[PDB]
Parts: sequence; C-alpha cells; structure tokens
Amino acid sequence: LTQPASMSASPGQSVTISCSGTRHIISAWFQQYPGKPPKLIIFDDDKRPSGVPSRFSASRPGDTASLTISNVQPEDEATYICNTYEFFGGGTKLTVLG
Amino acid sequence: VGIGAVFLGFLGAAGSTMGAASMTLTVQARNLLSGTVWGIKQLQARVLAVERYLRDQQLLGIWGCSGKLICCTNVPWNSSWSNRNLSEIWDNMTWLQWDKEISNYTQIIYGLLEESQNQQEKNEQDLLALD
Amino acid sequence: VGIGAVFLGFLGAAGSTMGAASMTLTVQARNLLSGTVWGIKQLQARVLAVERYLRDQQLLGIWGCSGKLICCTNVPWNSSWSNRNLSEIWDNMTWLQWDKEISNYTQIIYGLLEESQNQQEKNEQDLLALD
Amino acid sequence: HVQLVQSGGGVKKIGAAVRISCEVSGYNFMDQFINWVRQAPGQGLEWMGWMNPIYGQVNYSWRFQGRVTMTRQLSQDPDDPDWGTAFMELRGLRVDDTAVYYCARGPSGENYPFHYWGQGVRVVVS
Amino acid sequence: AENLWVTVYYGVPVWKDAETTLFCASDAKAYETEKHNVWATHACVPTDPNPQEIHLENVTEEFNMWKNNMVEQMHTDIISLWDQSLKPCVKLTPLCVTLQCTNVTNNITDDMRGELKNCSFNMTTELRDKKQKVYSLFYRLDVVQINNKEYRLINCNTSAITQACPKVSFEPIPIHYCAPAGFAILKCKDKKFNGTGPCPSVSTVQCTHGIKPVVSTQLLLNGSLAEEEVMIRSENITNNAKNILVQFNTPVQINCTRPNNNTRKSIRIGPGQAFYATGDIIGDIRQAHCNVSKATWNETLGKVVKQLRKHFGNNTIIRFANSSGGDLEVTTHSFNCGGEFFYCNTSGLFNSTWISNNDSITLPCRIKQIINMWQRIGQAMYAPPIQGVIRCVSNITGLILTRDGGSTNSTTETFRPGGGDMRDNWRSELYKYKVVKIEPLGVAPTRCKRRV
Amino acid sequence: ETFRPGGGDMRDNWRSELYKYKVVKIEPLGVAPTRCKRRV
Amino acid sequence: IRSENITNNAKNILVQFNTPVQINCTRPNNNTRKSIRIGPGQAFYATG
Amino acid sequence: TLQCTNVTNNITDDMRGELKNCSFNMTTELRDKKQKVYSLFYRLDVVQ
Ligand SMILES: *[C@@H]1O[C@H](CO)[C@@H](O[C@@H]2O[C@H](CO)[C@@H](O[C@@H]3O[C@H](CO[C@H]4O[C@H](CO)[C@@H](O)[C@H](O)[C@@H]4O)[C@@H](O)[C@H](O[C@H]4O[C@H](CO)[C@@H](O)[C@H](O)[C@@H]4O)[C@@H]3O)[C@H](O)[C@H]2NC(C)=O)[C@H](O)[C@H]1NC(C)=O
Ligand SMILES: *[C@@H]1O[C@H](CO)[C@@H](O[C@@H]2O[C@H](CO)[C@@H](O[C@@H]3O[C@H](CO)[C@@H](O)[C@H](O[C@H]4O[C@H](CO)[C@@H](O)[C@H](O)[C@@H]4O)[C@@H]3O)[C@H](O)[C@H]2NC(C)=O)[C@H](O)[C@H]1NC(C)=O
Ligand SMILES: *[C@@H]1O[C@H](CO)[C@@H](O[C@@H]2O[C@H](CO)[C@@H](O[C@@H]3O[C@H](CO)[C@@H](O)[C@H](O)[C@@H]3O)[C@H](O)[C@H]2NC(C)=O)[C@H](O)[C@H]1NC(C)=O
Ligand SMILES: *[C@@H]1O[C@H](CO)[C@@H](O[C@@H]2O[C@H](CO)[C@@H](O)[C@H](O)[C@H]2NC(C)=O)[C@H](O)[C@H]1NC(C)=O
Ligand SMILES: *[C@@H]1O[C@H](CO)[C@@H](O[C@@H]2O[C@H](CO)[C@@H](O)[C@H](O)[C@H]2NC(C)=O)[C@H](O)[C@H]1NC(C)=O
Ligand SMILES: *[C@@H]1O[C@H](CO)[C@@H](O[C@@H]2O[C@H](CO)[C@@H](O)[C@H](O)[C@H]2NC(C)=O)[C@H](O)[C@H]1NC(C)=O
Ligand SMILES: *[C@@H]1O[C@H](CO)[C@@H](O[C@@H]2O[C@H](CO)[C@@H](O)[C@H](O)[C@H]2NC(C)=O)[C@H](O)[C@H]1NC(C)=O
Ligand SMILES: *[C@@H]1O[C@H](CO)[C@@H](O[C@@H]2O[C@H](CO)[C@@H](O)[C@H](O)[C@H]2NC(C)=O)[C@H](O)[C@H]1NC(C)=O
Ligand SMILES: *[C@@H]1O[C@H](CO)[C@@H](O[C@@H]2O[C@H](CO)[C@@H](O)[C@H](O)[C@H]2NC(C)=O)[C@H](O)[C@H]1NC(C)=O
Ligand SMILES: *[C@@H]1O[C@H](CO)[C@@H](O[C@@H]2O[C@H](CO)[C@@H](O)[C@H](O)[C@H]2NC(C)=O)[C@H](O)[C@H]1NC(C)=O
Ligand SMILES: *[C@@H]1O[C@H](CO)[C@@H](O[C@@H]2O[C@H](CO)[C@@H](O)[C@H](O)[C@H]2NC(C)=O)[C@H](O)[C@H]1NC(C)=O
Ligand SMILES: *[C@@H]1O[C@H](CO)[C@@H](O[C@@H]2O[C@H](CO)[C@@H](O)[C@H](O)[C@H]2NC(C)=O)[C@H](O)[C@H]1NC(C)=O
Ligand SMILES: *[C@@H]1O[C@H](CO)[C@@H](O[C@@H]2O[C@H](CO)[C@@H](O)[C@H](O)[C@H]2NC(C)=O)[C@H](O)[C@H]1NC(C)=O
Ligand SMILES: *[C@@H]1O[C@H](CO)[C@@H](O)[C@H](O)[C@H]1NC(C)=O
Ligand SMILES: *[C@@H]1O[C@H](CO)[C@@H](O)[C@H](O)[C@H]1NC(C)=O
Ligand SMILES: *[C@@H]1O[C@H](CO)[C@@H](O)[C@H](O)[C@H]1NC(C)=O
Ligand SMILES: *[C@@H]1O[C@H](CO)[C@@H](O)[C@H](O)[C@H]1NC(C)=O
Ligand SMILES: *[C@@H]1O[C@H](CO)[C@@H](O)[C@H](O)[C@H]1NC(C)=O
Ligand SMILES: *[C@@H]1O[C@H](CO)[C@@H](O)[C@H](O)[C@H]1NC(C)=O
Repeated sequence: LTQPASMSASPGQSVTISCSGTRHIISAWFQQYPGKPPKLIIFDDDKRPSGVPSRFSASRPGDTASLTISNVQPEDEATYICNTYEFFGGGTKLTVLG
Repeated sequence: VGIGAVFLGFLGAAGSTMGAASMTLTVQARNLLSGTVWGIKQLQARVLAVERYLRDQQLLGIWGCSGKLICCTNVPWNSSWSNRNLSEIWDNMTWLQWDKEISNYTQIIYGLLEESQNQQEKNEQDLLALD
Repeated sequence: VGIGAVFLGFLGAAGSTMGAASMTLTVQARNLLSGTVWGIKQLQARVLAVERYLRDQQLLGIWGCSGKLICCTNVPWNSSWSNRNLSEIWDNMTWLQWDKEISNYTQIIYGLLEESQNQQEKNEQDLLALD
Repeated sequence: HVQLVQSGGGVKKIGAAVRISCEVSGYNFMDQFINWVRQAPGQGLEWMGWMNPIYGQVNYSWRFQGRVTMTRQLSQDPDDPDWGTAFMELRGLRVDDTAVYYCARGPSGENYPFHYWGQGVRVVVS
Repeated sequence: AENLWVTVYYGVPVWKDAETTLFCASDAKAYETEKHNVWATHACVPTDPNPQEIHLENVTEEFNMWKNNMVEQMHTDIISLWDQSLKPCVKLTPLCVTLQCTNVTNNITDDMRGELKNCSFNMTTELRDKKQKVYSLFYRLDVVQINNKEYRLINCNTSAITQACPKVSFEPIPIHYCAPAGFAILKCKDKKFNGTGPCPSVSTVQCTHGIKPVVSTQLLLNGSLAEEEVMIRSENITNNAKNILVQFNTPVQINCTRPNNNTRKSIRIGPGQAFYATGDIIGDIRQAHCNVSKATWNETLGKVVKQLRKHFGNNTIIRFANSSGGDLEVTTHSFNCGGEFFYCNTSGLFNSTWISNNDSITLPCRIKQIINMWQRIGQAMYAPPIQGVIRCVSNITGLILTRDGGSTNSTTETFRPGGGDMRDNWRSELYKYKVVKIEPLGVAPTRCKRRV
Repeated sequence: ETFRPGGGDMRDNWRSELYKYKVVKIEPLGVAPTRCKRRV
Repeated sequence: IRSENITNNAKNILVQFNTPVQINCTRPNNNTRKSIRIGPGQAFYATG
Repeated sequence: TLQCTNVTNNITDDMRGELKNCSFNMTTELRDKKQKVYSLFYRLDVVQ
C-alpha cells in the first residue's frame, strides 16, 4: 500500500508514520524484527496490547492512518507493517542512530 | 464493622435487646428470598425456600394484616406464660430468651389469634353487609 | 374487534405516551404469571418466573404499599438526576426514555425509599403503641 | 496458552511438491481459522489464503488457485480433542518463490487481524 | 408545582435485553401421529392458536442478527433432541468383521466406478455357539481397504456406530418458540430490513412463526422468503472471513430423486436387535440426480448479481466458481431426501460471469449411508436403506457464499459457495426476533401525598 | 499411655475442617405481648 | 486436641498443631505411557 | 491370563521386583484378529 522504504531517527525524537489508502476500513500496525514473527502493536487504530510503551498512539481522521511515536528508545530499530484486513502494506525500516 | 452492616446486614443485632432489634427489620424481611447435574438439588432448594416464604405470608394473610410488618391485634393476652413485667419487657432480655420462654406454650397463640381474628372479620362482614 | 383486545393485550402501547401507559396496567400485571428431555427445561422456566414475581411483590411490599398498584411515597425527590420540567413531564417523553435516563441513577432511590418508609412504620408503631 | 509450531522447510528442485506442517495446541481447535501468510525477501507481506478446520474450508488468493492444497488433520480420539495439524502442499512452484511461510491465526471469536504468528518455515528452490 | 414526590408504578411498560432459556412448542400436525412414530412429537407443548399480537407504534428497537441470543442455543436444543433419539436404538458393535467383498456384476465402464460393493461376512446369531455367513450391499463411501480386497466400514476405528431406529423419520416438522411468562418476542415488520441497527415498526408476540430445521450446507432447502427485495444479509461485507447470506424472493424449484429400487433385508444380530441391510437390487441401476429449471435459475442469478453490484460499486465484474475443497459434505451441498442423505454436487450452477453491460439443468449425486453430522468426535450413525424409488421436490431459497481474498484492486470479485456449519442455515430464520425481558415497577417523579 | 496412628475412615479428614460451622434455620414471625390497639 | 471425652478408648483423637510441617515426596521412576486399542473408540493406557 | 515375568533388574533377595513385565492377548477393532501386547504392573496388582 505504498509505504516508505526506510527512515532514520535519533533518541528522544518523536516521529509520525503515515499509511496511504485503506479506503477507511480500519488499519493495523505490526512491529517486526528482522527475520522474526511480527506481533501486533496497534489494532482498531485506538488500542495497544499489554506490554507496549504508551509512547505509541494511532488515529485516522481520513483515509491515511497516522501513527505517532515519542521519545523513541535507541534500541527500537525495526520494520513496520501496515495491515488492511487481507492485504499487507509496504513496510518501512526505522533505524535509530546511536 | 461500619454502619453499612446496620443498613444492609444479616442478623446484625440478633442477640441485642428487642428494642434495638425493632429498628432494623428490612435486613430480615428482604434477605429471605433473594440472597446441570445438581439441577434437581437446585429445584429442591428453590422450591423449599419459596414455599416456606409463601406459607409465612399466608399465615400473615389469614390474620388481620398482610404488609404492615408490625401487627397489633385486638385480643387479650394470657398472663400465665410469660409473666414478666411489661415495663421492662422491651429493653432488658433478648429474643433468644423469648423463644426459650415461649417454647413450651406453642401453636396455641396462633390458634387463638386466628379464631379471634376470624370472628373479627365475621363481625366486620355482618356490619358491612347490613350497611 | 372492539376495545377489549386493545385494553387486554400485551405491551399494547409501550412506546406511546405515559398517559396511555397509565391507561392500561392489567395487560402487564395479569400477563406476567399465567401466560423426558425438556421437562427440566420447563420446570426451570416456571420456577424462574415464579421466583422473579415473588421477588417483585416482596420488593413492593417492604415499601409503603402492597396492592395499590400506584404507590406515592412521602419523601422528596432529588432534582439532580431527572432534571426535567414537571409541568410537561407526563405527556412528551416516553418510558423508553425514562429507563435510559434512570439507568445511571438507580439502586439508590430504592434504598432511600425503603429506609424512609421503614422509619415511617417505625415511628407510626411507636406512636400507636404509646397511645 | 496458545501453542503453535511449524515443520518441513528446506530447499527443493523445481517441479516437486513442498509439504509444510503447522501443528497447534493449547486451545480448542474447532474454531480459529488458520491463515497462511507468505513473506518474500525484499518485499512486504503477501497473503496466499486461509483454511478452516471445522470442515476443511479453504479460501485462496487470486494467484495460487490450482497450485495449493490446504489440508487438515483433527484429533481422532477424544483424549486430546484440541491437537490440530494444518498441512499445506504446494505444487509446481516457479523459481521465484523462495520465501518464508507462517501459519498465523486470530483472536477469540474472529479471524482478523492476525495476532499470533509462527517461527516460520523457509523454503528455497534450486 | 414545585415539590418533587417520588412514586413507583407497577405494570409500567418498559423492557430490557436479556439472555434466557426459551420454550419449545409443537404443532398439532406432529401430534396427529402419536406414540413416538415421528420425530420430536411428544417433547413440546401444543401451540396456542389465534395469538394476541398487537401492532406496536412509535418504537425504535435495534436488532443484531450476529450478536444475538436465541440462535446459539436452538442449535444446542436441536442436537440434544437428536442425540437423545438414539439411546433406545440398536448398536452395530459386533458388525466390524472383515468383509470379503467384490464388485457388482454391472456393465460398468472404466471411469464409471462401481458404486455398489457386494460384501459378504460373518455374524453371530441368537445361539452364541454358531456363526452365520450373510451378504449385503454397500455404497463405495462405506468401505476402506485393509489389504478379494478385504474392506471395513470407514468409521469403525473412529468410534462406535449407532443405527437409527426405522420407526423415526428424519423429515423436518414445524416448530414454534414461545417465551416463558414474563418475556416478549419483539419482531419488527420492516420491508427492507438490513437486519442490524434500528428497525422502524415493531410488534410484540409470545410465540415465533413456523420454523423448521433443515440440515443443508449450501442452498438451504425449504426455507422462508423475503418480501420485496432480494436481500444480502451481511453488513460487514468487506472482510472476507465471514460468509454472505443471500435470500432471493421467488423460490427455485429443485426437483431431485433416486430411481433405484432397494430391497430391504433383515439379519439377526442378537436377542432383540436386528440389523437392516440392503438385499438384492432389482430392476435398473442408474445415478440419483437433481434437476433445476434453467430459465428460473438464470433469472435468479441475474437478480442476485444486480443486488450484489450495489455493495461493490456499479461498474465491476462478478464471476462464480464451484467449491474448491474441503470434506465431501461441504465440497458439495448435502440434503436429506426421504430419510436418506444425498451428497449431490453443485458445479453445474455456480458457473456464470456477468460483465457490467426448457432444457432442465441436471446435476449428479452420490449416496452415503453412515454419517458424522455436526462433526461430533465419536458418534457415527447408520442410515437404514429406504425401500423402492425415492423422490423429493424442494424450495431453493437462498445462497451461502464466501468471497475471494483478492489482493491489489481485484475487479472480478469471484465468489464461492461456502457451506460453513449448519448454524447459518438457521440464522436466516431467526433474524427478525429478539427476546426482551419485561421490567415492571417503574419509578417516576410527580406530585401527590399519602395522607392519614 | 501408648498412642497409635489410627486412620479410621475419611470422614475425620473433613470433620477437622467443618468444626466451626453450624446451620441455623431462621424463624421469623416473632410473637410478643405489648400495649397497642388496631384503631378503627 | 479435639475430643472432650478422651477417656473412652474407641473414638479417635484429633490433633491439630499450629505450625505446619513440610513434607516432600516423589517418585523418580520415569514411566512411559503407552496406548493400546481395546475396542471401537476406546483406549487402554498401559505402562511402556 | 497374563504370562508374566520379572524385570531384569539387579535386585537382591529382600528387594522384591516391584515391576512385573506381563504379556497377554487382546482384541483389536477387527473382531477375528487378536494381538499379543506387553505391559508393566506393580507387584500389588497381580495375584497368582
Ligand atoms: C461432482 O459433480 C459435478 C457435476 O458438475 C462434477 O463437475 C464436473 O466434473 C467433470 C469431471 O469429468 C468436469 O466436466 C468435464 O471435465 C472435462 C475434463 O476432462 C474429462 O473429460 C474428458 C472427455 O473430454 C475425459 O477424457 C477425461 O478423462 C475427463 O474425465 C472437460 O473436458 C469437459 O468439457 C468437455 O465438454 C464436451 C463434452 O463432450 C467436449 O466436447 C469439450 O471439448 C470438453 O472437452 C467437462 O467440462 C468438470 O469438473 C465439472 N463440469 C461441470 C459442468 O460442472 C464434479 O467433477 C463432481 N465431483 C468430482 C469429485 O468429480
Ligand atoms: C420442503 O417441502 C417439500 C414439500 O413441500 C418436502 O418434500 C417432501 O419430502 C417428503 C420426504 O421427507 C415426502 O414425504 C414422502 O412422500 C411419499 C409420497 O411421495 C410418501 O409415500 C412417504 O411416506 C412413506 O414413508 C413414511 C416414512 O415414515 C411412511 O411412514 C409411510 O407409510 C410411507 O411409506 C413420505 O410421506 C413428501 O412427499 C415431499 N413432498 C411432496 C409434495 O412430495 C421437502 O422434504 C421439504 N424440505 C426438506 C429439507 O425436507
Ligand atoms: C470445480 O470446477 C473445476 C472446473 O475446472 C474442476 O476442475 C476439474 O476437476 C476435474 C476433477 O477433479 C479434473 O479432472 C482431473 O484432471 C486431472 C489432471 O491432472 C486427472 O489426473 C484426473 O484423473 C481427472 O481427470 C480437471 O482436470 C479439473 N480441471 C481444471 C481446469 O482444474 C473441479 O474439480 C471442481 N471442483 C469441485 C469440488 O466440484
Ligand atoms: C453377492 O455375492 C453373493 C455371493 O454369495 C451372491 O450370491 C450368489 O450369487 C450367485 C451369482 O449369480 C448366484 O448364482 C447365487 O444364487 C447367489 N446366492 C444367493 C444365496 O443369493 C449374490 O448374488 C451377489 N449379489 C449380486 C447382486 O450379484
Ligand atoms: C466366515 O467364517 C468362516 C468359518 O467360520 C471362514 O471360513 C474360513 O475362515 C478361515 C479363517 O479363520 C480361512 O482361513 C479359511 O480359508 C476360510 N474357509 C474358506 C473355505 O475360505 C470365512 O472365511 C469367514 N468369512 C467369510 C466372508 O465367510
Ligand atoms: C461493519 O462495517 C464497517 C467496516 O466494514 C464498520 O463501519 C464503519 O465503517 C467506517 C468506514 O466505512 C469506519 O471508519 C468505522 O470505524 C466503522 N465503524 C463505525 C462504528 O462507524 C463497522 O464497524 C463494521 N462492523 C464491525 C463490528 O466492526
Ligand atoms: C419437479 O417436480 C415439480 C412438481 O411435480 C414439477 O412441476 C410440475 O410437476 C407436474 C407433476 O409432477 C408436471 O405435470 C408438470 O409438467 C411440472 N411442471 C413443469 C413446468 O414441467 C417440476 O417440473 C419438476 N422439475 C423439473 C425440472 O421438471
Ligand atoms: C461452465 O459453463 C460452461 C458453459 O459455457 C461449460 O464449459 C464449456 O462447455 C462447452 C461445451 O462443451 C465447451 O465447449 C467449453 O470448452 C467449456 N468451457 C468454457 C470455458 O466455455 C460448462 O457447463 C461449465 N464448465 C465448468 C468447468 O464448470
Ligand atoms: C421394486 O421391486 C419390487 C419387486 O420387483 C416391486 O414389488 C411389487 O410390490 C407390489 C406390492 O407388494 C406387488 O403387487 C408387485 O407385484 C411387486 N412387483 C413385482 C415385480 O413382483 C416394487 O413395486 C418395486 N418398487 C417400485 C417403487 O415399484
Ligand atoms: C415452495 O414455496 C412456495 C412459495 O414460497 C410455496 O407456495 C405457497 O406456499 C404458501 C405457504 O403456506 C401457501 O400459502 C401458498 O398457497 C403457496 N402458493 C403456491 C402457488 O403454491 C410452496 O408451497 C412451497 N413448497 C412447494 C413444494 O412448492
Ligand atoms: C463425654 O464427656 C465425658 C466423657 O465420657 C462424659 O462426662 C461424664 O458424664 C458422666 C455421666 O453424666 C459423669 O458421671 C462423669 O462425671 C462425666 N465425666 C467427668 C470426668 O466428670 C460425658 O458423659 C460424655 N458425653 C456423653 C454424651 O456421653
Ligand atoms: C518385557 O517382556 C518383553 C517380551 O515380549 C520384552 O520384549 C523383548 O525383550 C527382549 C529381551 O528379552 C528384547 O531383546 C526385545 O527387543 C524386546 N522386544 C520388544 C518389542 O520390546 C521387553 O523387553 C520386556 N521389558 C523389559 C523392560 O525388559
Ligand atoms: C495368546 O494367543 C496365542 C494364539 O492366539 C496363544 O498361542 C497359542 O497358545 C496355545 C496354548 O498355549 C498353544 O496350544 C498354541 O500352539 C499357541 N499358538 C501359537 C501360534 O503360538 C498364546 O498362548 C496366548 N497367550 C499369550 C501370552 O501369548
Ligand atoms: C408516538 O406515536 C403514537 C402513535 O399512537 C402517538 O400517539 C404519540 O403521540 C407519539 N409520541 C409523541 C411524543 O408524539
Ligand atoms: C469393481 O470395482 C473395482 C474397484 O477397484 C475395479 O477395480 C474392478 O475392475 C471392478 N470390477 C470387478 C469385476 O471387480
Ligand atoms: C484405524 O486404523 C487404520 C489402520 O490402517 C488406520 O488406517 C485408520 O486411520 C484408523 N482410524 C483413524 C480414524 O485414524
Ligand atoms: C443497514 O441498513 C440500515 C437501514 O435499516 C442502516 O441504518 C445501516 O447503516 C446499514 N448497515 C450498515 C453497516 O451501514
Ligand atoms: C439470463 O438472464 C439475463 C436477463 O437479462 C439474460 O440477459 C441472459 O441472456 C440469460 N442467460 C441465459 C443463459 O439465458
Ligand atoms: C523376580 O521375582 C520373583 C518373585 O519371587 C523371583 O522368584 C525371581 O527370582 C526374580 N527374578 C527373576 C529373574 O525372575
């Protein structure tokens, strides 16, 4: 669903990730470690599973899903997957410099 | 134990004087009915409780009161069974002594009250019919 | 044919105005009790119905009324829960809005009513006994 | 808990059939559709269908119809009625599907979106 | 007009939603024959006629066919009544002897497999010392090989097999679902009823309309129609995990049968129990088949296409395709006809592509005797053969379809006939009813005083 | 005074658990003499 | 020590002491469960 | 009738064989055929 390839960040910074399309059918956010099974981190655009820092929040005023994260921890570099029911997004590689 | 025990307890002042027992009665009147292999045990317990409650209510009903809780009857009381001074009958002893003292003379007070009250509505019926 | 079926139906005008609700009540008071595998099902339904009805009747009885069907209590009403004008309170809205508006504020009106009524028969009993 | 494992990856010559097993326990197996998700290196996830173990229902994608069989095996004896094995047989694979296969599932009572995932069997073709 | 006095009124019309155990009722049609000659005939109350339904007004209650009670429980009641009907019936336990079995001496071809296997075996008579040799006929889906190829029944190792009593007949019989004294059944009489959310005009009833449970995976037989519009009852249509119920107005006349002439035979298994097998097949041998009238079928599929195009945009392509896997009883739809179950396939119907801008249709069957219906882990039942030729005329009324999980921007939104379980067979029957609990004893403020 | 470990039945296993409970039946409807009159 | 009339020597004597006593217990023999078919759908679970 | 022997343990005279290795016939699903299966029992579960 045309997600950005990769992006970089530094500790203590807050960044927003935008998912395009999804035609207002509720999207979800998956965090994935390289070569591992991603586990759900955002579903229904309003809730997070237990064991997730509160710095994660998501919403969707329109078609695009906006996921904002704050005070990103230095060892939280990963890949991000956008879910729209049956499909799967393009994913992004988030790298935090040290 | 808090005043909530007084408000919505269960036998919270049973051993106290009947003077302090008269203030709370709802904690007894209400906490009497509300509260699949053993479904037969469920049915047995439920029917036993409900039939006991209905027998009690009918025993009230055949008398001259059904929902006044405190029921005062227009018939005299024999002074041979209790034989306690009525001035302090309401503040010194306990219901757990009353049941003891009145146990020997039993199922005859209800009979006398029933017959006297029965003739009471007999006279009531005669008066209303002749009216 | 006729008004008898309408006046002796079942929830005939539930969504109508509370005037039409007060117009007919027997459609609710009467049509509440009468009407080797599944026999236990039938008995369970019967006992549930009878237990619910007796709980309802007792909840009425411990209050200041038992069979008037129309109970007016002698205590004031807090003006913070309903907050609706009393001049047009009997014509415009519906019981299907009363339940919504009262769901937040309940199981407390019952407590206040029962406690105040209990004090009512308590001091009435004290007065009649002393007189 | 929610126990799920995979088995049967490896590398195979073109023109042969790859069997992938996903064995699940720790929950009642009648419900909770298996969702078979394939992840191709260098790209985001793609979906190749799902299976339902009540009656072996299948629902493929717009690409795999005629190349995949999503079979199942329930538990015969009522001793352990919640031990299920979903098998996926892939046939006639082209050289361009060296990937990793996961057998995800869903929440209690629904199927979307996936929460639990599998360690993942990796399949390569030579 | 300033003092606020509390009052409580009994009998106030006001209800809430609740979950409760409903109450069955059986029509006098089942009562006409008594002494358990039929199914579910002495397990219900007689139904009260001429109900006192009152057309309610100015009430906006909401339904939810998917998250509602009274439907998840009726399946439990049906399965419990079904299971209790096999307790006094025979058991087949000493039957699983090694059947020395051969092919019927038919004039078969290479492709047309012998659908009858002539199997002979040993059995224990009343005298426990002696053993007899008897022969019978089985369908091809009741024998699995072990090693003149020895065969055994498929579900013997799986679990013990129970034989249904010949007295009972599996034919569905109308049922009614009344509520115990205190509840009400709110049914709303809206024409274009989506099924979920508010529904404009309602009516309270004490008993349900005629409901009949028919076990059929695809194309629910002998059902209840819709009023004016061919309805598509699944609001959440975008997610492709949930089936899609369709209910079209004019019924389609599905006319099927088996033309063979079975000869029932009785063998003695023990002191009191009899094993009812198939004797010698007399007359001709053919293949049981179904017919659907082509013009009606095509017109109905056109109507379904028209109504489905509204939920996916006007300009799009729709093409059907037969089922693509699963067990033999969800791969193709199953139906009981005359007391026996046809697993008759349905690939001759769901094959039509409809771009945006009478020769009877025949379809072949295959017959199974032993069944594992509702997929109970350890209960397989045997259906005794029905003597003669069998036939049934039925009313196709709806569809049970599943979408295709097409990625990207799938335009040709292919659908499949997805049978699922037997619960959706009933959810289309009990979508208009909700069970409400009457809550009397309303509380209201007004002005009054109880003087002395 | 020799003592032995005597198992007995399994009822004494529980009797040490339910020695502090008794089941009492509530008897409402008390009767009492006092001074009052149900007026007319 | 819960029996008033302890003098009659037929009724048992119940004793209940305040502090518990830790009792550990175990078997180390590693059993291997094995399944045999006893009938059409029933298993007999012996030791291997 | 269990045809049964002693586990080939390194027992002494006092330490009686607490595991008896028994073999016996059993009826499978096919009622004509019979199998010979072996199992282990504790000494307090066999009488001669
Ligand atoms: C459940 O019942 C349904 C009923 O519809 C079956 O569905 C049909 O199954 C048949 C399987 O035979 C398919 O229909 C035909 O498939 C042929 C494939 O090859 C067969 O036929 C050739 C002869 O040409 C044989 O030599 C070969 O061995 C195969 O048996 C197609 O070729 C057919 O199209 C032909 O039509 C005419 C016939 O004269 C020819 O002139 C044409 O040139 C063309 O070749 C035909 O399509 C198909 O799968 C289903 N058909 C329909 C209409 O639904 C299910 O198969 C059955 N379940 C199972 C498990 O079998
Ligand atoms: C939906 O409705 C249709 C019809 O509206 C229904 O089709 C009916 O199927 C039943 C079988 O379940 C048929 O009943 C049989 O009819 C024949 C005559 O054709 C009778 O001879 C049969 O009676 C014999 O069998 C009985 C079994 O106990 C014996 O007791 C009896 O003595 C006879 O030997 C039997 O009644 C019925 O004929 C058709 N309907 C028509 C109009 O032909 C269909 O079954 C319904 N849907 C579903 C899913 O059942
Ligand atoms: C649904 O409809 C499709 C329509 O194509 C059916 O596909 C066809 O199914 C038949 C029977 O399964 C196939 O015949 C077989 O072909 C194989 C070829 O490898 C051969 O080995 C077998 O002996 C047999 O002849 C046919 O090829 C196949 N056609 C296609 C294009 O796939 C399908 O079977 C239908 N499914 C159901 C459940 O009805
Ligand atoms: C099924 O097999 C049995 C084998 O015992 C057949 O029984 C005999 O078949 C021969 C062959 O025609 C006949 O001549 C005999 O008269 C039959 N004996 C009896 C007692 O029936 C039986 O015919 C076979 N079934 C079919 C349909 O051919
Ligand atoms: C039925 O039982 C009879 C005997 O009671 C079987 O006849 C012999 O069975 C033995 C197996 O115990 C075979 O070794 C012999 O070859 C059988 N005799 C013949 C002439 O074949 C018979 O096989 C059993 N089964 C059937 C289908 O009759
Ligand atoms: C059933 O339909 C849709 C999703 O398929 C949901 O309805 C709303 O759809 C809009 C966009 O179409 C979303 O933005 C909303 O979040 C959806 N929900 C609501 C309450 O408006 C609806 O939620 C689906 N049903 C369920 C149970 O999820
Ligand atoms: C399936 O049976 C129905 C009911 O019988 C058929 O409808 C009519 O049936 C009668 C007698 O069975 C015939 O005389 C009529 O000719 C039938 N109508 C028509 C239009 O033919 C129905 O036709 C049967 N199904 C098919 C495909 O013929
Ligand atoms: C689907 O319907 C089509 C009707 O067009 C049929 O398949 C065709 O049948 C004709 C008649 O012999 C053949 O000439 C064609 O080659 C067939 N295929 C196509 C694509 O037209 C048949 O009734 C159905 N086929 C299947 C596989 O279900
Ligand atoms: C199936 O075949 C049998 C035997 O061939 C038929 O039995 C007929 O039964 C009736 C009444 O019992 C007799 O009057 C006939 O004489 C029998 N037929 C013969 C040929 O003897 C039976 O009718 C056939 N099934 C059907 C549906 O016709
Ligand atoms: C099949 O469905 C049709 C229509 O849904 C049924 O026809 C009507 O059924 C109602 C149900 O009571 C009757 O009141 C009407 O008199 C029927 N009309 C006609 C023209 O038949 C039909 O009965 C159903 N069953 C069959 C076997 O056709
Ligand atoms: C249990 O407590 C003791 C032990 O038997 C009994 O108490 C004795 O009672 C007898 C007869 O009443 C007296 O003569 C003795 O003096 C009592 N013991 C002592 C030491 O004074 C008592 O009777 C037993 N309980 C019952 C019901 O038998
Ligand atoms: C219990 O007895 C059985 C006899 O059937 C033993 O089975 C065989 O024992 C011999 C040694 O005497 C081994 O060489 C074989 O490999 C065994 N065969 C099998 C299939 O086990 C069995 O070993 C004995 N159990 C123990 C613990 O010794
Ligand atoms: C189990 O059954 C087998 C055969 O079914 C028994 O073996 C037979 O035993 C009898 C009596 O000892 C002998 O006369 C036969 O010669 C034996 N036959 C064979 C083929 O060995 C066996 O004794 C039974 N018991 C056990 C423990 O195996
Ligand atoms: C609701 O509809 C009924 C229909 O009889 C009507 O009498 C009533 O006035 C309506 N409610 C209101 C608030 O007008
Ligand atoms: C009967 O059916 C079997 C099925 O495997 C087939 O092999 C055989 O040729 C057929 N005919 C005879 C006479 O056995
Ligand atoms: C019963 O045993 C046979 C032995 O070959 C086996 O093939 C079959 O699968 C078993 N039954 C089940 C339900 O697994
Ligand atoms: C279903 O139809 C009703 C109209 O009765 C409508 O209010 C509702 O929004 C529809 N459902 C959805 C999911 O839009
Ligand atoms: C089915 O009905 C539609 C109605 O417009 C018609 O256009 C189409 O030709 C029909 N199909 C067949 C095969 O008769
Ligand atoms: C096994 O136990 C028996 C029991 O008495 C004993 O006689 C025997 O010597 C032991 N050892 C063997 C090898 O049987």
